[PDB]
Amino acid sequence: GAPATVTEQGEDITSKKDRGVLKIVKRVGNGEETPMIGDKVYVHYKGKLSNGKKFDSSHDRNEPFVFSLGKGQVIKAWDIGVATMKKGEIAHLLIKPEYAYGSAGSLPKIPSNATLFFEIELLDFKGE
Ligand SMILES: COc1cc2cc(c1OC)OCCCOC/C=C/CCOC(=O)[C@@H]1CCCCN1C(=O)[C@H]2C1CCCCC1
Repeated sequence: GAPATVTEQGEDITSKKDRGVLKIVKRVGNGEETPMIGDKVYVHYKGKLSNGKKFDSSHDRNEPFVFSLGKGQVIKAWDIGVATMKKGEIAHLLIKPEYAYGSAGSLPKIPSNATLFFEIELLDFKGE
């Protein structure tokens, strides 16, 4: 599956180089411009546990998912990963618990120490 592919061939985009967030670009975006901290960000995504046991999509709710980058309205991995993307890019992320929900998890949706997979499309970003 996609999660294994990202383990095999994904780029480690962490500062600490701890393989806690791994990325493959699956479709290239446009521009050199990528979002700065505080940017308003628009994505479609689909997510699961790497176990495959719970699943989640923006599509499910009709409309795009919208958040302020680097304001921890998301897990740290998204702040990190999204910030590396271009308008129009789709990428795959594999995330260790430390850049997601940690040893406390987030029951019942997320268990302790969970690895997460996401597919993310970056639709747009506007400045605060
Ligand atoms: C742990 O809680 C949830 C996690 C996730 C989805 C959830 C959660 O219930 C609140 O509900 C469906 C979407 C509600 O949307 C606004 C909330 C974002 C919560 C913060 O979530 C995150 O930061 C990340 C990244 C942005 C998309 C949502 N994501 C999740 O981890 C998903 C999760 C993905 C893996 C399968 C289970 C759901």
